[PDB]
Amino acid sequence: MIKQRTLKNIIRATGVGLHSGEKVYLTLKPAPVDTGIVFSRTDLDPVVEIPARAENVGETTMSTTLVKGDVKVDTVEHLLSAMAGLGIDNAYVELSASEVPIMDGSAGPFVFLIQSAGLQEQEAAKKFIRIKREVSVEEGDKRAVFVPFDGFKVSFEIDFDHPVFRGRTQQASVDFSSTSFVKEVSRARTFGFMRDIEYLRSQNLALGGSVENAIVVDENRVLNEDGLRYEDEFVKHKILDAIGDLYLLGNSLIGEFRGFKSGHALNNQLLRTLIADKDAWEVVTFEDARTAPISYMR
Ligand SMILES: Nc1ccc(C#CC#Cc2ccc(C(=O)N[C@@H](Cc3cnc[nH]3)C(=O)NO)cc2)cc1
Ligand SMILES: [Zn+2]
Ligand SMILES: [Zn+2]
Ligand SMILES: [Zn+2]
Repeated sequence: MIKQRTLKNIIRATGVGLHSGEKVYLTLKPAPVDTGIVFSRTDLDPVVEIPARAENVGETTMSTTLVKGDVKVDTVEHLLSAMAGLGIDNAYVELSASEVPIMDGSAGPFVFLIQSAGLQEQEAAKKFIRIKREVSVEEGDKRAVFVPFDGFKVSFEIDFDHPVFRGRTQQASVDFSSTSFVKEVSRARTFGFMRDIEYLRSQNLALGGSVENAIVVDENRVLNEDGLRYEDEFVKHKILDAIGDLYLLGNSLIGEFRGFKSGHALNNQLLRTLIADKDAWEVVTFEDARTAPISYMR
């Protein structure tokens, strides 16, 4: 059978919050079967735990934020993307502050931490959510869709008209049958438009942001000296973001996500909308791994 997995060891890193600029301690820990991913604010007294589930998502304007009452964990998407890509079912994530460290702006440092901690197979069947019927949400010209697919695929299109984006592909469709999340998606850095970053900074926001953790573009050029890690790094990051947001379903997906200029808000709306309609999905397991359309071989 395809088994659930967790980490073999506890592992740690430090960084700064993108929004807050606040130095933060991060800890990843193994967790028992059927735990899912659980975030814990260890700085608070008492310690506050927030399961990484769609129903716990609060604000989604800049990043995906988990909330429990007045307590938040901000910017969970890049870490969750790594958890999803490596097929980690169960883990505890401890934080000393209200935001996951931005690290290098991608999911790479988290893939690094997870792989370094080691992967532990557990004695329980891994559960998958299979899309049975196409479900969509939109807001204006933005659209997010789940489509049935015998495997796992993420497609995305962005549509920027700024000169800096002219001629760029602005589209990608990744079938993970033959694409490596680690090698071809995970290291895609977040990006920001200079005008927007200036506005945030003017309000004392985005304090942790720098060219060392984000691709910065003005109307016309990429400001980063070294260019891009992937030729299509911008759309690859949108795909990364979607994979992280999608993992709030609590299980790996058998199906396709299609995004069109979509963001965390639409992503979460899509999740809640899917979850609510029981005719559009089912939970499946695989007693024989070679019968599965998906593989988390390592
Ligand atoms: N000298 C100097 C100093 C500081 C800086 C800087 C900076 C920065 C930044 C920044 C802020 C917000 C975002 C963000 O919203 N990115 C989105 C996705 C997204 C949404 N809209 C655009 N992108 C995202 O990846 N969410 O997961 C990303 C980056 C630059 C130069
Ligand atoms: Zn423009
Ligand atoms: Zn992102
Ligand atoms: Zn909703």
